[PDB]
Amino acid sequence: NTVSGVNGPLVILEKVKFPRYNEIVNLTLPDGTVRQGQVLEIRGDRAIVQVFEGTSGIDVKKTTVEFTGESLRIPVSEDMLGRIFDGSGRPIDNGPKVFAEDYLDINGSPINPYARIYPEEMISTGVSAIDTMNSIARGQKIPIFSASGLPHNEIAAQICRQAGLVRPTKDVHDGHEENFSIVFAAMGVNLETARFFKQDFEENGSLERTSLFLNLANDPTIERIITPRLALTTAEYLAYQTERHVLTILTDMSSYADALREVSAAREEVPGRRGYPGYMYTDLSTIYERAGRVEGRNGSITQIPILTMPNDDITHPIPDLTGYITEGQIFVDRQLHNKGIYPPINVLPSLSRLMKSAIGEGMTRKDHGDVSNQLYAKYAIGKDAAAMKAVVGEEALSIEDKLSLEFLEKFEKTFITQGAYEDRTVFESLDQAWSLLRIYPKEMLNRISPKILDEFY
Amino acid sequence: NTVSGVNGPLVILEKVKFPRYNEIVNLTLPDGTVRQGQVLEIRGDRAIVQVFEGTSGIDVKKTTVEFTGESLRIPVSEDMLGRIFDGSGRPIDNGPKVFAEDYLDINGSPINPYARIYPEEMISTGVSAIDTMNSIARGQKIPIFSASGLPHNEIAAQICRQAGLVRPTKDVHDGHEENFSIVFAAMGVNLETARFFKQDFEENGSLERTSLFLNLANDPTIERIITPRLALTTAEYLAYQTERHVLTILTDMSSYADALREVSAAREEVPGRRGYPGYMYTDLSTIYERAGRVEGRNGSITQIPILTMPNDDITHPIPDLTGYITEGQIFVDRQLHNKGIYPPINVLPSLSRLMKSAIGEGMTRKDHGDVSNQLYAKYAIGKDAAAMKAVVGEEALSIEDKLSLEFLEKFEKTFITQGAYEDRTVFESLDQAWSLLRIYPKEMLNRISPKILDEFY
Amino acid sequence: YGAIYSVSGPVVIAENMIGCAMYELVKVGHDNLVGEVIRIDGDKATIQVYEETAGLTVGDPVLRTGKPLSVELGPGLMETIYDGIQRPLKAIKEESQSIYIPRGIDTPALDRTIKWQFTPGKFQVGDHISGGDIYGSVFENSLISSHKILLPPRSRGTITWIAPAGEYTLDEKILEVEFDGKKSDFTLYHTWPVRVPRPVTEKLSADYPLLTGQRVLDALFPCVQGGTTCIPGAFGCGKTVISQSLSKYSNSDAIIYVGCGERGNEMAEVLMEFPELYTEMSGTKEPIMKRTTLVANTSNMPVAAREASIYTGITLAEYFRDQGKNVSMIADSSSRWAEALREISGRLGEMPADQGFPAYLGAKLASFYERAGKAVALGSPDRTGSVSIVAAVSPAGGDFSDPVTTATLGITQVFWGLDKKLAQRKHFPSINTSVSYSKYTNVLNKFYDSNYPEFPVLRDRMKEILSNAEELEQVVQLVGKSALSDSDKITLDVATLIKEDFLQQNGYSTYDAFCPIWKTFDMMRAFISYHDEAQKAVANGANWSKLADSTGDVKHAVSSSKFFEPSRGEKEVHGEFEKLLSTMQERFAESTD
Amino acid sequence: AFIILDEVIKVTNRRVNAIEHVIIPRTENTIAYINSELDELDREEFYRLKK
Repeated sequence: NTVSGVNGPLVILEKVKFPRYNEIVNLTLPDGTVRQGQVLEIRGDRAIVQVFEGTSGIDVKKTTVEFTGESLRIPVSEDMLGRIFDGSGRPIDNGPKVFAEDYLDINGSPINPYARIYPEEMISTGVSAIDTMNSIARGQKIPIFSASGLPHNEIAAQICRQAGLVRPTKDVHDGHEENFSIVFAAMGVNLETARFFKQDFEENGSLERTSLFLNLANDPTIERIITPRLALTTAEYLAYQTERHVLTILTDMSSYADALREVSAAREEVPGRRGYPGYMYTDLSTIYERAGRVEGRNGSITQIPILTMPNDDITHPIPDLTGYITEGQIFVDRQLHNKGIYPPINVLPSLSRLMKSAIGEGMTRKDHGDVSNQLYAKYAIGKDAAAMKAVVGEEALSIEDKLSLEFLEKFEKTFITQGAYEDRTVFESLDQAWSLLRIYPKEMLNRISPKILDEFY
Repeated sequence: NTVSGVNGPLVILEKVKFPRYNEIVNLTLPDGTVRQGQVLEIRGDRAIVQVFEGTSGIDVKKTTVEFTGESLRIPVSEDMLGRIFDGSGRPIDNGPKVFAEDYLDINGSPINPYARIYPEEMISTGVSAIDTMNSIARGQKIPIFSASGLPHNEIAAQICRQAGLVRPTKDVHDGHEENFSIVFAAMGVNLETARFFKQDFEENGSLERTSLFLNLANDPTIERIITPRLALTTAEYLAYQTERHVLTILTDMSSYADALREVSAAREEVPGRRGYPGYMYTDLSTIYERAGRVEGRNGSITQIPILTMPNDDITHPIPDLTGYITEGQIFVDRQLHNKGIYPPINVLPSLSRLMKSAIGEGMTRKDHGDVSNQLYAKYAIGKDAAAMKAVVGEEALSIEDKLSLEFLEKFEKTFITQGAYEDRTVFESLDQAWSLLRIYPKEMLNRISPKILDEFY
Repeated sequence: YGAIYSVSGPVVIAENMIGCAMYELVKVGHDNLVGEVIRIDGDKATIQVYEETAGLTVGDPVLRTGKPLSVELGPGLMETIYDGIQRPLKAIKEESQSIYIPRGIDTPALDRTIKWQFTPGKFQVGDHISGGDIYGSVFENSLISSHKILLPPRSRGTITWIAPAGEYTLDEKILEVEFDGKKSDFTLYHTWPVRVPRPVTEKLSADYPLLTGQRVLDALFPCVQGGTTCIPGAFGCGKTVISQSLSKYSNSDAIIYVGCGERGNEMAEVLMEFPELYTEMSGTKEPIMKRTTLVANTSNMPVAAREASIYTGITLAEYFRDQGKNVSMIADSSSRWAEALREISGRLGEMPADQGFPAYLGAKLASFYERAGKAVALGSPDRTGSVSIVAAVSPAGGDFSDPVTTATLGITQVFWGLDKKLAQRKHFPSINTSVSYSKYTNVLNKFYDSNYPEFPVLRDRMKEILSNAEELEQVVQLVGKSALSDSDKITLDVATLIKEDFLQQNGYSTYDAFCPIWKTFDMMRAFISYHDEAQKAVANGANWSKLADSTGDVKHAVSSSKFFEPSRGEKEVHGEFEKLLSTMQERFAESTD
Repeated sequence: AFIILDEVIKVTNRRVNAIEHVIIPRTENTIAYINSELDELDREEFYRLKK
């Protein structure tokens, strides 16, 4: 029937209860506007709907409703590549619409046929500090966790432009034999910044192969929370149908959290851990189930989600759940950024679970994972030795600390400093590691086996 | 209609909806006992009132209600100075009525009879420490923040009583040529403590200059919030209409925070952190709205609120929010109190955001702003230097710090230590200041112009 | 329309709403106090009434104003002090004899004393007009016109009635446009809802600076106009001072001053100082005040006006962006602003979220900074404007790690600190090189380099010198002077001269407050030239004290360049710097030998 | 005396740096985590009761 009342952007309708879940409703308002909504709730002769357009400007008994008869499902094509969109799937260039060739659910995974063969073949992004220290696979999810005030978006730009200039040399080594496409989701990202991501895609050659979804925080909350799910349906369709690796850059994870937080206050839900939703798990998990190899095992969706730390803490719920559901993390540290290191990838907690399950041979060394273990363990020791230098002073320090002090300094300006339009090969990073790691005797190098060690220190 | 129920402080009356809001009702009891209240909420055939005296002792079919037909207002006159009122504006004279010439509503005024004009004339408290370092100005509010390690009311009394002895000193200087008045509000004071304040005004001759509105610790929480609103309206009348500068002393704001927190802003509703409402700000802001320079341009109400910090805390909501609205604060400490320093006032954590700029020149010399730079600096250096003396001795102590060690002592023992009924004019206060700085040569007072310093040293 | 069902504190409940938008502006009862319908459950609406309901009875009617809560922005905005619901406060002072409004009484948003001179644009009888196309213009001050009247967005058609040139009143219509019948009548002002931002053809990446001319501001961490900027405060320990400085040195087309919820001594101060001050472009007619339009709310004044304050400023500002005017937007303070929201949330009986501050908070802060920026205006002419938002924040709950501040640093691209010690010394803004950053720098240094300056090389070197200077002092404490030598001693000395010349200012001179892009370029050129040549000279054999004494006249003359006229070599070009290069070469000979 | 001074300066320097690096930032990290938990208790308590 009519709008009974309206609370924030959820609308209480009085309407007959026969419609199915997620079906579109259209409210015809006396302003001339039609606004679309989704039944969030069906109840006995009443519904609670989230409006897509707006959050207000909604009349009581003068507003009327009409049913589509159709569940909320995204019209997905592969003709949506090479064109720039908003967060609800419509061109902002105002030319021909998304259109469809399928409709796919965002309320539950469609097929859900993820990985029964572990993602295990390497993906290179042209960065030593990423690729060595954290091994990336085709379907694996490793996120970039940074702090407020950092250029999270600039590091994400590096990843995009250098990935796909590696790929033909990597094609030879075996790591691709299929089309590569980017699906880019912005929630809460600046106009300027977005324009930088388009430029990145021009450089790479995948402005024609990418879809960009722009939601601003000055566009409804309800649109904002659809934007990642819309991204996922697009990305698994390319991946499925024509067996493509799609890399998803989903910025920013807390912006998405933010919107969930407002339709929790507006719901009859109580917020759990630190003012965020007590169903915060279900949200995050919907995104992470979709990632891994999809049917035919030459298509995949690979994820790098981007998180900015809202309070700059790794005890705050957002990073803590997110980190558990994903496979590892990549840390960015503020002290580095200020110094003018690029990329400022501090490898003190940066670890990726698949390290000996993301590598094989014929494109990686099996030693690749082993080398990582020296590099990470020494980095830490070195970092500790520098902490003691600051306090006690060199004279006081013992011989073991001095070596390690030295290792740390060399690590910062050579390993994690590289250019921003400069590609690297996995072989090449390991050869750079061996020289730098070569500053200790065989007694002290013991996080790799004597066979491999005897050859190379 | 009769009383439906009472649940805690809140009273439910079934009485019809025809009363207006702020409307006084009379509880007619069968015990010969009439009690008055103000409607907190008026609803459809029910009203929720909190009763000005008591909350229990009423029946549900032998207590009946009547509506007066007149809302909560104070009979305002200038014959109210020298007269003792309670927390409804009823006398505790035991003689003649209040007297009116107008009836003014108490809510932060119906019309808001204030303008915003920057402060320009000194207001003096009769104590050097407040006036030189963190001066009080016409329409500027600087609270005294003290703690429950102090005799906070007793200090509060010294400020208040010494006021209006200032007015003949200002008169020779030509800064105030129009009368002084004191409006005193006691919230949550003890019978004995209340008595001390009163006796101190009689002795000084300041009884004639003040009107006291009394709220006792045993009177209802709603009675207590009514109490300052009576005082400020009375001040607003004196100030606007007969052009007096009126200094209003509100002790204790901490009790005021307690009454709101308990009920009347946490009736059943959700308050912010630590049980203290988030709209506790909004309430504080009502008091500040009825304070300031008023039409006439020889009329203002200058305000000194007294807030007592529970345990000396800087993370509790009470000093922090209050502290944003007020233009600085005077911080009192426990440390001075032990040593035998009275009144124990430190001027280092303290701030007055606008010192010279707030106050004028004509009844205060030009040197006030300059001198404050030197006294503050030395005082800071002085705390540090004493800690250093304890360790290093005086065989390797620095010369600059050696004079500052002696400086810390005098600053406390003569500029901060004063009598009970010792009153000092602003000119005088300035002279003492220079005497303490006189020990240092010119080369350790280098943050001041040689013209001013050569005159004042 | 409706009947009051209930009154519970400052929230008013009214039944028998049979159509009422959930943003709709309403006058409740017979007091006629301001309120806006927060939520609706059934025919019962929850309305927050933002003024006191002492005298309001259940059983009184509530009449809808017939439009949402919107503000009219017209000519005459300039030289006026306003609320966030927009009432002229000077008017109140006239009538009631008070700058605060009387409750239950309101006054027209724009002054109606004022009459302004309208001259036709370029669309004439029967010409098609389209959105953002300039239908005319009106003087907005005596000296200058600035309010160009464009066709309202969401309209388009043929203009059936175009009034002729002349002075008309804000009340009286001038234009009727036909599309679908007479679409409606138009006035010299247009209304636009406060939470709806005005539109553009597209937004651009700003590369254009502020016209502040504050030397350290320009060179070290370059000012952007079309940017977002967070500045620490703690109130009157420098932060209000810099906002007043920013107003003064600036000479933007418009400046919109927002007091979100300030102390009210500070609002009084802004009003009085500005017409006595002088514009640094050399304009007249109450100078700074003429270019400033003031929304000045103290925290005492209703909560509606506080919340509406930023909104009203951004919509106004955005319209000026559509007019082709570069706007400086000064907000003081967002910490207060977050508090306006938390208050409303607890009253209503909704749950606020993290740190007792609401759920809606983050989306609202975020929308506000992203709304501001450089754009080309809507319509065929495509004039360029900018909106730069500089918002002040202080600690809220006394922790400066709480959600409000931390949320905003993440969004910001620009940060310029405040420190109590630096503020005492007269360095304003109170910045060094790690309490401040700008990520706008990259595009900006590129922009300036094009103009003629050797800017990118010189700026990087500025940062390096300050960083080094700090570092060599620590060594002098722990290690000693054994790690100190004269090469290092010159490094300390160049940083001191850079601090005094750039960082310290307070407007001692008129030439100390406007310094062009070309002048700023010239100061950094002297000091870097001194540095490299002093170091060379001590290596071929010289001492620090010897270098210091010898450089002397030049050293004194270049420090004093801020007091000196910037019209010495033309009008922006300073002659002394051009003559420094040659002196420095002859000088280097004196220092070495 | 000079030799005893020589010894004492090394010890004393260790200590200023030791309070600075290890103690103060440990104290910042702890105080924040427990403040945020503590506040969470007071607010969630109200929210559950209100609901």
